[PDB]
Amino acid sequence: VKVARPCRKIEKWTYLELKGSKANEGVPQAMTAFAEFLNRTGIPINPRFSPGMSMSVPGSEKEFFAKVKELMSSHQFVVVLLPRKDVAIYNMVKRAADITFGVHTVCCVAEKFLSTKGQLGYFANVGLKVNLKFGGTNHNIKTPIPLLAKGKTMVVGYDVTHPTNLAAGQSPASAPSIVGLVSTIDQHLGQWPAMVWNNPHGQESMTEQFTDKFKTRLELWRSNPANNRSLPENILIFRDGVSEGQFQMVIKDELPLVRAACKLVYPAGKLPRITLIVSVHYTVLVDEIFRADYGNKAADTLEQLTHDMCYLCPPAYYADLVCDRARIHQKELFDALDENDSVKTDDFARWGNSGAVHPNLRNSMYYI
Repeated sequence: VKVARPCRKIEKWTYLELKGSKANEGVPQAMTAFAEFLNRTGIPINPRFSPGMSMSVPGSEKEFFAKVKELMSSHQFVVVLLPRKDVAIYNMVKRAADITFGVHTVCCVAEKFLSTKGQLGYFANVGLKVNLKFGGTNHNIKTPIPLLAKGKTMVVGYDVTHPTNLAAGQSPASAPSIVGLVSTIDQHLGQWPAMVWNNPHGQESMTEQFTDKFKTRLELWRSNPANNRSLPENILIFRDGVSEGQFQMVIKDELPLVRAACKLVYPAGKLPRITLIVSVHYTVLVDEIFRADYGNKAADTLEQLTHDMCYLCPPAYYADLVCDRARIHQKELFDALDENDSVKTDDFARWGNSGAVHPNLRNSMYYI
């Protein structure tokens, strides 16, 4: 089963074998079969890999980085075989590849990759990921809701973490938080570029950054050849992570920042229609799109729309994945929170900068 839209050519790739208790055999043959399968599904990966590297996992993260630096810096892609399902090592590999060196990776447990029985299905899944990471689309929806069809609607999802420890009367709103955001860039809905960021003073920082951040999403959509310099006319927005209470906060302290970004980018009086929905069922907080166009059938048109979306819920799920990966990226912060439970706001900010995805991967689905 092929892919709807093939990713970019993958010319230079290799493998990194992290040794476990039992030694692996047949790895390069497996890498070859892997690449063959990807090609068969229409992913243009070079059948030929540059010779891979095998090593055991070093004691420190700096040693690891030092060992993988040249391999990771010189390839577009690395398939990493872990010796066992070990999230310390997974997390280290992702910090190395996503952050420090900036190269796409897939992490596969060696036993699963090398196991002949069931191998093709696993290769199918990894291949789906590879196709997305490199810009392609996997599935086509047979019947898109009129509203998505026209190619005039941008979909956005974000979630906000708040992983501080609140104590001693510390204000909740001022509490440090992390935002994860994804959005679509075309009518096809395959690609969902992400943004992450830190709010060291919470809502004060959200207020300072959100307008400009959303502004980048609008700019990303408009500069896509597919859309022909069109700003989306509609914007559907999913917010995760909020209790029924915080609904007011989202409406009052977040949605206006999006409105401001639109006011900054859009022709005067031509601002797009916006619908805000929160996931955590789904609850529509604001709708300018569905009632307008579909009257009584609005609700069902949106439930059909979000059903069409599940075809690949994605905006909210992807945003969560983005947050989780951010949590993996910012090791200094979480290590500190395991110990002291308290961290300086300046530490929050600079650890946000240090744990930012490498620019090589900036608009990519690295989190997938």
